[PDB]
Amino acid sequence: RHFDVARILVDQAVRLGVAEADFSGLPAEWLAINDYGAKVQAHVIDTY
Amino acid sequence: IERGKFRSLTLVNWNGFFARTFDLDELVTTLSGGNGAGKSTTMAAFVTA
Amino acid sequence: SSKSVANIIRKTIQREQNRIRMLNQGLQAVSFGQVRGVRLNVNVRESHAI
Ligand SMILES: Nc1ncnc2c1ncn2[C@@H]1O[C@H](COP(=O)(O)OP(=O)(O)OP(=O)(O)O)[C@@H](O)[C@H]1O
Ligand SMILES: [Mg+2]
Repeated sequence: RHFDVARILVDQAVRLGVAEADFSGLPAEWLAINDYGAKVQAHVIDTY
Repeated sequence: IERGKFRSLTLVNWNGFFARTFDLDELVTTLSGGNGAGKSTTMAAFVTA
Repeated sequence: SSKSVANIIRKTIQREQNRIRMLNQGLQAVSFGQVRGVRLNVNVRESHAI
C-alpha cells in the first residue's frame, strides 16, 4: 500500500505553501523514505 | 551494448519554471498534475531542446 | 440606394451587438484550470466602419 499512501500524502502536502529553496537553483536530493528502495525529491516547505 | 540514457531535463526561467530539473528515469517517467499544471510545457522543453 | 444599404447594415450591427452583449451576462465564472471565465467579444470592425 505504500505507494498509494505516498501519492496521497504528497497531494495533501503540496497544497500547503511552497518551498523557498526551489528558487535557489540548487537541486534537492533523493531522500530515502523506507526500505526496499523508495525515494523522494522535495525541498522543505517553508513559505505557508 | 550499454545504451546511452537521458539522465536529466532542466528548465530555466520558463512560465511556471524559474529553475527546475527533472531526473529522467531509466524506464518510465510520469508527470502528473491537474489541467494547466504545465506537463505539455515540459514535453515542449524536451522537444525544443 | 448605397446610403440606405449602409444605414440598414449599421442598424442590424447595433441590434446584434446589443443582443450579444446582453447574452454575455449569462455566464457565471466557470473554473477550468487557470481559466476563470469565458466571454464573447463583439466589436464593429474599424476596417469595415470606414
Ligand atoms: N503559449 C502560451 N501562452 C500563454 N499561456 C500558456 C501558453 N502555453 C501554455 N500556457 C498556459 O500554461 C499553463 C500550462 O499549460 P499546459 O498546456 O502546459 O498544461 P498541462 O498541464 O500540460 O495540460 P494538459 O494536462 O491539459 O495537457 C496553462 O495555464 C496554459 O494556459
Ligand atoms: Mg498539458
